[PDB]
Amino acid sequence: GNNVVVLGTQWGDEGKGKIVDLLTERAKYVVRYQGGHNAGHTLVINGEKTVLHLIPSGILRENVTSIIGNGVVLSPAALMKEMKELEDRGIPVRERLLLSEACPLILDYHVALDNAREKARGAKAIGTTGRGIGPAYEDKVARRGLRVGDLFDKETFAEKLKEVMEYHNFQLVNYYKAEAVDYQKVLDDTMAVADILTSMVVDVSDLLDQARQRGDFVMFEGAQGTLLDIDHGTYPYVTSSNTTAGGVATGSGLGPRYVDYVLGILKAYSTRVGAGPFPTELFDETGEFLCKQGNEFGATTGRRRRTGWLDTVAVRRAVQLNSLSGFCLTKLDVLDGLKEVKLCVAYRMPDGREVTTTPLAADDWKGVEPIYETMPGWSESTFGVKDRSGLPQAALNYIKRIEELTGVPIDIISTGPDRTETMILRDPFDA
Ligand SMILES: Nc1nc2c(ncn2[C@@H]2O[C@H](COP(=O)(O)OP(=O)(O)O)[C@@H](O)[C@H]2O)c(=O)[nH]1
Ligand SMILES: O=c1[nH]cnc2c1ncn2[C@@H]1O[C@H](COP(=O)(O)O)[C@@H](O)[C@H]1O
Ligand SMILES: O=CN(O)CC(=O)O
Ligand SMILES: [Mg+2]
Repeated sequence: GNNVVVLGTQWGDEGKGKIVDLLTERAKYVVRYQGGHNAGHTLVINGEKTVLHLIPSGILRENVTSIIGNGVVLSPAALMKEMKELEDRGIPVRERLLLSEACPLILDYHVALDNAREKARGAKAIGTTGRGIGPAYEDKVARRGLRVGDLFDKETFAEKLKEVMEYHNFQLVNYYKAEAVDYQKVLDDTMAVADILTSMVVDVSDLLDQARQRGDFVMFEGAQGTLLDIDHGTYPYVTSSNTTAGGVATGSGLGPRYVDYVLGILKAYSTRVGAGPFPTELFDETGEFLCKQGNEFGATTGRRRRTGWLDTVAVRRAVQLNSLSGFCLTKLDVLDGLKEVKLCVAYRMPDGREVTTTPLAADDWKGVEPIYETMPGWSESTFGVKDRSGLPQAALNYIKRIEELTGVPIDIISTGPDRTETMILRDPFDA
């Protein structure tokens, strides 16, 4: 179909960046619809590495116009940082990036608050990325937050900012006993780049409506993952935006009836960064092996990611929540050499029940134990393989099994971090 959504079906870091960069070869637009610079992606073209955060993963292609929808919480500082980085490398961001006037702005006091609140929580700290996402979403929802559209009137923005900062500073110093964040500093920093920012502003809703009528291939790119969703994730150990497919319409302005194919990025094993339930988490040698072989360290905070087996019970939650059309299995190559691979097929509740559905809030996950199916692993190298025939039968079985257990076809298989090390069995666009 024309409108294809690409999002994470686990806890983020499944390989969205690469897959979006690969697939956008036929796309006209690429849209970020939620999150902020909390995300981190690594694209790799012929060995050249690119780490993105706020900017969409279709920025390396000139034929594509990258858009960051209203659902995104925009950090002026963060954007500029990535802009210069990409520009010095020959990628003209200003020319291929459009942004929404509705996008809320992430200013310094948000990071201060984020750190403050995270400290206050103490032992039950969420383990947030420390980029001010939560507080940004908060001001938005409260209706006191600033959006890109405010910047258009430098006078009143300065005024509006003045009061909001008084507001936050009061609690920052009084309640949290933390240092105040200087207004003038925020005003100067922000004013220093306003003209650049405002130049990329477009009416993205109306635009996507127009693109739709023309039949333009559009790709929506999700940040984070399903189980990190504000409503449906392992609350409160989640991010403050709807990471699920429903965030596409709220976060871009496109009517929900116009989603043709939701491609779910599924990693061959699981990882999670930050606090929260993780039924299949491995603390043993295999965990170390997985972490090591998959270079599992957060591309935004550098933090070592928690690792574990693929959880089909949890993945099945992503299926229904996102209305998955197909899966893209990433990192199959990381399992090379394992004597055996296991996939969680059911949960054993703390009261004795065997269930194949997921608990909601984090608390209700507390004594939940995983029930596995153990399949033989494979010694053969699958790295860089671009054809199923190069895959050992075990790997093929592992693949068939996942499809069986989920009811969703694995339409794409990734065998390496490079754009070309992939197998496209069915293209979301012409399917
Ligand atoms: N071995 C291997 N590495 C991969 C593959 N796909 C992606 N990677 C790398 O694995 C990581 C995926 O994590 P991350 O970048 O945070 O994913 P994202 O946030 O969903 O875009 C990145 O460092 C990629 O460069 C794959 O198929 N195999
Ligand atoms: O892009 C991401 N990838 C993986 N984990 C993330 C990402 N963004 C946030 N998190 C996690 O989401 C939770 C809340 O963090 P926040 O979004 O920084 O406020 C923490 O568990 C973070 O580690
Ligand atoms: O790509 C995002 N990271 O893995 C999150 C982090 O660095 O905490
Ligand atoms: Mg990431």
